[PDB]
Amino acid sequence: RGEVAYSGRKIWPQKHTGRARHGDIGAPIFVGGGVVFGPKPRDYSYTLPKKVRKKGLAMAVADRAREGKLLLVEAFAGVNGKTKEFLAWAKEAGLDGSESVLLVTGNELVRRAARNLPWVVTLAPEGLNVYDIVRTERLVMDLDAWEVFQNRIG
Amino acid sequence: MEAKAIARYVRISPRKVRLVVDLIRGKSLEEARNILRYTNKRGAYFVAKVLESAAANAVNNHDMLEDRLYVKAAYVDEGPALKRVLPRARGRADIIKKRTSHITVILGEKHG
Amino acid sequence: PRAKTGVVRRRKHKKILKLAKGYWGLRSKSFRKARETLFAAGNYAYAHRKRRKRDFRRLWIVRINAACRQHGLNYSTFIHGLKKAGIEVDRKNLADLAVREPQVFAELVERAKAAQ
Amino acid sequence: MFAIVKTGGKQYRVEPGLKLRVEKLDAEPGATVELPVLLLGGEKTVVGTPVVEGASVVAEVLGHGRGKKILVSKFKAKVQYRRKKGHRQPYTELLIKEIRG
Amino acid sequence: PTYIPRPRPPHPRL
Amino acid sequence: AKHPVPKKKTSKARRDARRSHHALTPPTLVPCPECKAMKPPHTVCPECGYYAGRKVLEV
Amino acid sequence: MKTYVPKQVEPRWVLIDAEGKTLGRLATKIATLLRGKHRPDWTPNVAMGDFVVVVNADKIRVTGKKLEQKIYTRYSGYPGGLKKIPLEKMLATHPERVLEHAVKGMLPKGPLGRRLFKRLKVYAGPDHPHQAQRPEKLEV
RNA sequence: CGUGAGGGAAAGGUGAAAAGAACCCCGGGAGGGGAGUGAAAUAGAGCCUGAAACCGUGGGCUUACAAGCAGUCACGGCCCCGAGGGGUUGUGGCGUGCCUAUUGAAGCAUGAGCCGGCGACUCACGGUCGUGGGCGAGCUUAAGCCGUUGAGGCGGAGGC
RNA sequence: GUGGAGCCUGGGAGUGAGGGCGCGAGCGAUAACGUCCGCGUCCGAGCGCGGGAACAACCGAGACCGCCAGCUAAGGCCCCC
RNA sequence: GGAUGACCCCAGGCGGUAGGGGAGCGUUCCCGAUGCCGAUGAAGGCCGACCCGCGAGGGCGGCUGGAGGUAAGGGAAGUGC
Ligand SMILES: [Mg+2]
Ligand SMILES: [Mg+2]
Ligand SMILES: [Mg+2]
Ligand SMILES: [Mg+2]
Ligand SMILES: [Mg+2]
Ligand SMILES: [Mg+2]
Ligand SMILES: [Mg+2]
Ligand SMILES: [Mg+2]
Ligand SMILES: [Mg+2]
Ligand SMILES: [Mg+2]
Ligand SMILES: [Mg+2]
Ligand SMILES: [Mg+2]
Ligand SMILES: [Mg+2]
Ligand SMILES: [Mg+2]
Ligand SMILES: [Mg+2]
Ligand SMILES: [Mg+2]
Ligand SMILES: [Mg+2]
Ligand SMILES: [Mg+2]
Ligand SMILES: [Mg+2]
Ligand SMILES: [Mg+2]
Ligand SMILES: [Mg+2]
Ligand SMILES: [Mg+2]
Ligand SMILES: [Mg+2]
Ligand SMILES: [Mg+2]
Ligand SMILES: [Mg+2]
Ligand SMILES: [Mg+2]
Ligand SMILES: [Mg+2]
Ligand SMILES: [Mg+2]
Ligand SMILES: [Mg+2]
Ligand SMILES: [Mg+2]
Ligand SMILES: [Mg+2]
Ligand SMILES: [Mg+2]
Ligand SMILES: [Mg+2]
Ligand SMILES: [Mg+2]
Ligand SMILES: [Mg+2]
Ligand SMILES: [Mg+2]
Ligand SMILES: [Mg+2]
Ligand SMILES: [Mg+2]
Ligand SMILES: [Mg+2]
Ligand SMILES: [Mg+2]
Ligand SMILES: [Mg+2]
Ligand SMILES: [Mg+2]
Ligand SMILES: [Mg+2]
Ligand SMILES: [Mg+2]
Ligand SMILES: [Mg+2]
Ligand SMILES: [Mg+2]
Ligand SMILES: [Mg+2]
Ligand SMILES: [Mg+2]
Ligand SMILES: [Mg+2]
Ligand SMILES: [Mg+2]
Ligand SMILES: [Mg+2]
Ligand SMILES: [Mg+2]
Ligand SMILES: [Mg+2]
Ligand SMILES: [Mg+2]
Ligand SMILES: [Mg+2]
Ligand SMILES: [Mg+2]
Ligand SMILES: [Mg+2]
Ligand SMILES: [Mg+2]
Ligand SMILES: [Mg+2]
Ligand SMILES: [Mg+2]
Ligand SMILES: [Mg+2]
Ligand SMILES: [Mg+2]
Ligand SMILES: [Mg+2]
Ligand SMILES: [Mg+2]
Ligand SMILES: [Mg+2]
Ligand SMILES: [Mg+2]
Ligand SMILES: [Mg+2]
Ligand SMILES: [Mg+2]
Ligand SMILES: [Mg+2]
Ligand SMILES: [Mg+2]
Ligand SMILES: [Mg+2]
Ligand SMILES: [Mg+2]
Ligand SMILES: [Mg+2]
Ligand SMILES: [Mg+2]
Ligand SMILES: [Mg+2]
Ligand SMILES: [Mg+2]
Ligand SMILES: [Mg+2]
Ligand SMILES: [Mg+2]
Ligand SMILES: [Mg+2]
Ligand SMILES: [Mg+2]
Ligand SMILES: [Mg+2]
Ligand SMILES: [Mg+2]
Ligand SMILES: [Mg+2]
Ligand SMILES: [Mg+2]
Ligand SMILES: [Mg+2]
Ligand SMILES: [Mg+2]
Ligand SMILES: [Mg+2]
Ligand SMILES: [Mg+2]
Ligand SMILES: [Mg+2]
Ligand SMILES: [Mg+2]
Ligand SMILES: [Mg+2]
Ligand SMILES: [Mg+2]
Ligand SMILES: [Mg+2]
Ligand SMILES: [Mg+2]
Ligand SMILES: [Mg+2]
Ligand SMILES: [Mg+2]
Ligand SMILES: [Mg+2]
Ligand SMILES: [Mg+2]
Ligand SMILES: [Mg+2]
Ligand SMILES: [Mg+2]
Ligand SMILES: [Mg+2]
Ligand SMILES: [Mg+2]
Ligand SMILES: [Mg+2]
Ligand SMILES: [Mg+2]
Ligand SMILES: [Mg+2]
Ligand SMILES: [Mg+2]
Ligand SMILES: [Mg+2]
Ligand SMILES: [Mg+2]
Ligand SMILES: [Mg+2]
Ligand SMILES: [Mg+2]
Ligand SMILES: [Mg+2]
Ligand SMILES: [Mg+2]
Ligand SMILES: [Mg+2]
Ligand SMILES: [Mg+2]
Ligand SMILES: [Mg+2]
Ligand SMILES: [Mg+2]
Ligand SMILES: [Mg+2]
Ligand SMILES: [Mg+2]
Ligand SMILES: [Mg+2]
Ligand SMILES: [Mg+2]
Ligand SMILES: [Mg+2]
Ligand SMILES: [Mg+2]
Ligand SMILES: [Mg+2]
Ligand SMILES: [Mg+2]
Ligand SMILES: [Mg+2]
Ligand SMILES: [Mg+2]
Ligand SMILES: [Mg+2]
Ligand SMILES: [Mg+2]
Ligand SMILES: [Mg+2]
Ligand SMILES: [Mg+2]
Ligand SMILES: [Mg+2]
Ligand SMILES: [Mg+2]
Ligand SMILES: [Mg+2]
Ligand SMILES: [Mg+2]
Ligand SMILES: [Mg+2]
Ligand SMILES: [Mg+2]
Ligand SMILES: [Mg+2]
Ligand SMILES: [Mg+2]
Ligand SMILES: [Mg+2]
Ligand SMILES: [Mg+2]
Ligand SMILES: [Mg+2]
Ligand SMILES: [Mg+2]
Ligand SMILES: [Mg+2]
Ligand SMILES: [Mg+2]
Ligand SMILES: [Mg+2]
Ligand SMILES: [Mg+2]
Ligand SMILES: [Mg+2]
Ligand SMILES: [Mg+2]
Ligand SMILES: [Mg+2]
Ligand SMILES: [Mg+2]
Ligand SMILES: [Mg+2]
Ligand SMILES: [Mg+2]
Ligand SMILES: [Mg+2]
Ligand SMILES: [Mg+2]
Ligand SMILES: [Mg+2]
Ligand SMILES: [Mg+2]
Ligand SMILES: [Mg+2]
Ligand SMILES: [Mg+2]
Ligand SMILES: [Mg+2]
Ligand SMILES: [Zn+2]
Repeated sequence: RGEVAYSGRKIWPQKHTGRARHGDIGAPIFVGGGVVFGPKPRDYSYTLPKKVRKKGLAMAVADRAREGKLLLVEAFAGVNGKTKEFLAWAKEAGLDGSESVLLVTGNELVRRAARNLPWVVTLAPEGLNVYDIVRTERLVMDLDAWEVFQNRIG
Repeated sequence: MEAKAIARYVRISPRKVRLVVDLIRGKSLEEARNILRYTNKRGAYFVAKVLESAAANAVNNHDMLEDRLYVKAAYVDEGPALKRVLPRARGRADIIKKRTSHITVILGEKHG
Repeated sequence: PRAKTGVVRRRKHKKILKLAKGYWGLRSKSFRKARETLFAAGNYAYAHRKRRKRDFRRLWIVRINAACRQHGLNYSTFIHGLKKAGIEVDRKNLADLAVREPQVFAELVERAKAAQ
Repeated sequence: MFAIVKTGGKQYRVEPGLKLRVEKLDAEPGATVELPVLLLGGEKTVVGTPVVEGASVVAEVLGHGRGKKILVSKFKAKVQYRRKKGHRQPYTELLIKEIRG
Repeated sequence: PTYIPRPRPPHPRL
Repeated sequence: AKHPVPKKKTSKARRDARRSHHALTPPTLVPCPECKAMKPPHTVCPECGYYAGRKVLEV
Repeated sequence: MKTYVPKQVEPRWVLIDAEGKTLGRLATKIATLLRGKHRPDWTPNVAMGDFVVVVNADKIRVTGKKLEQKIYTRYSGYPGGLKKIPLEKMLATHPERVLEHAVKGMLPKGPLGRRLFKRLKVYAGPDHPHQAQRPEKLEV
């Protein structure tokens, strides 16, 4: 009611008007007036303990492994940037698009190939996060990206 | 078969036209005419227009016979009011409502 | 996000007014006057359920009395008669017997007198 | 030939064929239970004091139901006290088969 | 809300 | 005066009940002997201009 | 089982001789006959009682000094409109009203209570005009 | 609106497409009735959906000897749907509106004509208990920095 | 004496206008629906139920819901009832 | 009782203002969702004497409507007159 465009004039006298008393038309009791406890820009972030983020990361990968859904690959053979090249490779490693994959690799080329698949979330090892590990059904990493994962939960 | 007419937005007070309409509901088209011609009411003129229009609809459009027409149903609905300012003493403004009417007459055929 | 009233109040008001069907004037058209009407309506129903139990037992007792005096005793004598006789037919049935099976009621009178 | 039987803490007059709703008996549907007789009448009068010894009333259990819903409402004025309770009394339907005696 | 008609003075109840 | 005022709003039942005397009497009409058109008694006939059995004015 | 509710029965006419009976203790009994509470099928919300014809109402009896001291009142609704009429007077002028008044005040108030009063035919003197109904003389 | 500084509104939506209704009928016109367009015209421009108060036409029950916070309980009658249910209410029973403020209100104490929508315990940072987890003689980072483009990490200054 | 008893630590309160009645006093006039304390009770918050014609605090009695079953309480049993 | 809400049995408590505590319903919005429901009809409206729930409500059916809606499980609030 202080940030609203109206004036601060009392609309009519306090007494003897036969009407209810009011001040200015900015008061939240009026149509078009201010908002009593409406939102204001907020910072929803907060500092989660690092060990909670390291345990959770390890634990998310652990969950997938205990399901037999974690698959480490040494390299992506024909994949040189083309989507048809990743699908070809995909079928060879048993990934037939009936399961959500989190492709985790520092290979710029291989991530270009698998970007557009509606069943692949694509990611670099530095970005490994549990929300993306858990929202996908299977997990696939480089031996290079797996080495990087081992550092972070060390 | 039925023939209907509707005069929408007649600038007259619904409560006032109804008095005239109540005279003719259920009367035959011939009595309804004589009754309307000697009703001492502004509303008579508007009802007569709607009545003769409904009768024209019957004969012309719906293959009904003038000699057998009666006023099977009629009613007056209230339409949107014209709101006007009426000045009073000591600086006060009153809102006159110039009300409006939707007059309806439905004729049927009184066989036999 | 903003959660405007939207659809909620109308549906709550309609629940009242449907329960209020049959009421006089605004008590079935105005949501306020319906709701007030139903407060009283609900408490009368609670009270009169209790009262119905008393209402009917009164009727039976009056009906038993009249059938009793035909054989020349009053309710208070008949009832104490059946107590000593061991008879535990209740007032709802003693009254239907009094009216439907007078021959059966007449014997019950005789057990009552005889067992004093 | 009627019997005044007692079941569920209440008393009812019953004749062969009569369908009757009483309080909920613990008894599978289609089973048969015997009712206690307090009076017999019609072609002969037998007056229990309180229960007729030999007699009983044979009943068939057609089913078990819940009655129509009574709204149990409470209101105390000037005290914002309001209570809404929906109640359905459980019952048992019986078919009066015969009156033993 | 144009002009505020001032109300009549009360009866002096003193 | 001290400006009398209505104390409650009048119910639809009391309002319309006050109007229980508000219906119009349909006009009194009789046939004209000359042109058989319906018209009020004791007036010159506006359709043929006849009264008491003679022409009285142009129409 | 629902409680028995009778169908409409033709009512029984009775005939009481008030000669020498005490005003109030007779009114009790006429009241009950009018309510029909002597009938084992009594129902509170219907007129199902007896038609009660009374004779010799002039010869009704009262105890104490009530002839001089009992006062009937009628208030006309006008200022000073309270009339007091004592028993002696009321017997000397409208004797049937003595017993009429006593029973009417021992009947319910309300629509059904008022109909019951209609079913009471009190007469001064030993004769009544209801021979067509052949009333059943009672001893009370 | 205000002399003036200044105050300060209301008001969005046809349809996929104007195909936005030729022509004929009543009418001064307005408005309608046919015809026609459209999937749809109670989508016809006073146009999506079309709630409620409010007004009306028609139908079922009911009401002119009756005492009333308007209901509730019971029975009976009539109408409707097809050992039951719905509508209505004739008689009998019982019955002191809502909110508020009060020791105490049906109260002749406050507020409210009625309906629809707007309308009042929140956020930030600090604290103090409690609680779910992580770690434990230890726990934890801030500003920044790198990455990401809804990826996370580094950073030990400092705090307890 | 195992009870919505008690004790200890701690989180959240509300209340800090009472009122009638019985009894014990003061004030008052061996006045007040008066006033001020004490002991108890009810109303408050049980304006829910029965009785007392009607009626917060008098008598009966502490309403979880249903029953067209039974026994009582105060108070009642000539008719309204 | 069985074995740590799986349901059964027995017993007891369950009037309530200020107020404390507990469990739920519904609203808007996010994840679930590149999904699923949807012109063989979304949301919204109007009926229902039917189904579930103590209740707040939720279903289902008919009419209206004509293009959106959104689960199990969680998350956040301009959340109920
Ligand atoms: Mg301002
Ligand atoms: Mg400003
Ligand atoms: Mg400005
Ligand atoms: Mg400005
Ligand atoms: Mg200012
Ligand atoms: Mg100013
Ligand atoms: Mg003032
Ligand atoms: Mg003021
Ligand atoms: Mg005012
Ligand atoms: Mg005002
Ligand atoms: Mg005002
Ligand atoms: Mg006003
Ligand atoms: Mg105001
Ligand atoms: Mg003011
Ligand atoms: Mg204000
Ligand atoms: Mg203001
Ligand atoms: Mg201020
Ligand atoms: Mg302001
Ligand atoms: Mg604004
Ligand atoms: Mg604020
Ligand atoms: Mg926070
Ligand atoms: Mg993509
Ligand atoms: Mg993708
Ligand atoms: Mg995916
Ligand atoms: Mg005239
Ligand atoms: Mg013509
Ligand atoms: Mg003037
Ligand atoms: Mg003027
Ligand atoms: Mg002037
Ligand atoms: Mg006006
Ligand atoms: Mg006006
Ligand atoms: Mg108008
Ligand atoms: Mg709101
Ligand atoms: Mg209604
Ligand atoms: Mg009704
Ligand atoms: Mg009613
Ligand atoms: Mg109404
Ligand atoms: Mg209504
Ligand atoms: Mg209405
Ligand atoms: Mg209630
Ligand atoms: Mg009950
Ligand atoms: Mg009797
Ligand atoms: Mg006994
Ligand atoms: Mg007994
Ligand atoms: Mg019989
Ligand atoms: Mg039952
Ligand atoms: Mg109730
Ligand atoms: Mg109360
Ligand atoms: Mg109140
Ligand atoms: Mg009350
Ligand atoms: Mg309240
Ligand atoms: Mg109070
Ligand atoms: Mg309340
Ligand atoms: Mg309230
Ligand atoms: Mg409940
Ligand atoms: Mg004057
Ligand atoms: Mg003057
Ligand atoms: Mg004046
Ligand atoms: Mg009036
Ligand atoms: Mg009105
Ligand atoms: Mg009306
Ligand atoms: Mg009305
Ligand atoms: Mg009036
Ligand atoms: Mg008038
Ligand atoms: Mg009229
Ligand atoms: Mg006698
Ligand atoms: Mg009777
Ligand atoms: Mg004497
Ligand atoms: Mg100017
Ligand atoms: Mg100017
Ligand atoms: Mg605007
Ligand atoms: Mg458009
Ligand atoms: Mg458009
Ligand atoms: Mg389309
Ligand atoms: Mg266009
Ligand atoms: Mg022309
Ligand atoms: Mg035209
Ligand atoms: Mg037309
Ligand atoms: Mg046209
Ligand atoms: Mg279609
Ligand atoms: Mg439509
Ligand atoms: Mg449309
Ligand atoms: Mg559209
Ligand atoms: Mg429309
Ligand atoms: Mg419209
Ligand atoms: Mg009507
Ligand atoms: Mg009379
Ligand atoms: Mg009558
Ligand atoms: Mg009854
Ligand atoms: Mg029926
Ligand atoms: Mg009925
Ligand atoms: Mg009644
Ligand atoms: Mg209220
Ligand atoms: Mg105050
Ligand atoms: Mg005060
Ligand atoms: Mg009052
Ligand atoms: Mg008043
Ligand atoms: Mg005042
Ligand atoms: Mg008031
Ligand atoms: Mg005040
Ligand atoms: Mg107030
Ligand atoms: Mg006022
Ligand atoms: Mg209204
Ligand atoms: Mg409102
Ligand atoms: Mg707070
Ligand atoms: Mg805020
Ligand atoms: Mg805290
Ligand atoms: Mg904490
Ligand atoms: Mg930790
Ligand atoms: Mg650390
Ligand atoms: Mg306790
Ligand atoms: Mg305690
Ligand atoms: Mg504490
Ligand atoms: Mg707490
Ligand atoms: Mg708290
Ligand atoms: Mg305080
Ligand atoms: Mg203190
Ligand atoms: Mg203080
Ligand atoms: Mg104090
Ligand atoms: Mg004190
Ligand atoms: Mg004090
Ligand atoms: Mg007192
Ligand atoms: Mg005292
Ligand atoms: Mg004493
Ligand atoms: Mg002292
Ligand atoms: Mg005192
Ligand atoms: Mg005293
Ligand atoms: Mg005390
Ligand atoms: Mg208080
Ligand atoms: Mg008490
Ligand atoms: Mg207490
Ligand atoms: Mg009380
Ligand atoms: Mg009171
Ligand atoms: Mg009491
Ligand atoms: Mg009392
Ligand atoms: Mg009292
Ligand atoms: Mg009390
Ligand atoms: Mg007893
Ligand atoms: Mg005793
Ligand atoms: Mg009696
Ligand atoms: Mg229990
Ligand atoms: Mg407990
Ligand atoms: Mg208890
Ligand atoms: Mg409680
Ligand atoms: Mg929820
Ligand atoms: Mg989640
Ligand atoms: Mg999405
Ligand atoms: Mg589909
Ligand atoms: Mg289609
Ligand atoms: Mg459809
Ligand atoms: Mg929705
Ligand atoms: Mg929505
Ligand atoms: Mg529903
Ligand atoms: Mg729908
Ligand atoms: Mg779309
Ligand atoms: Mg959602
Ligand atoms: Mg959910
Ligand atoms: Mg937010
Ligand atoms: Mg708000
Ligand atoms: Zn002529």
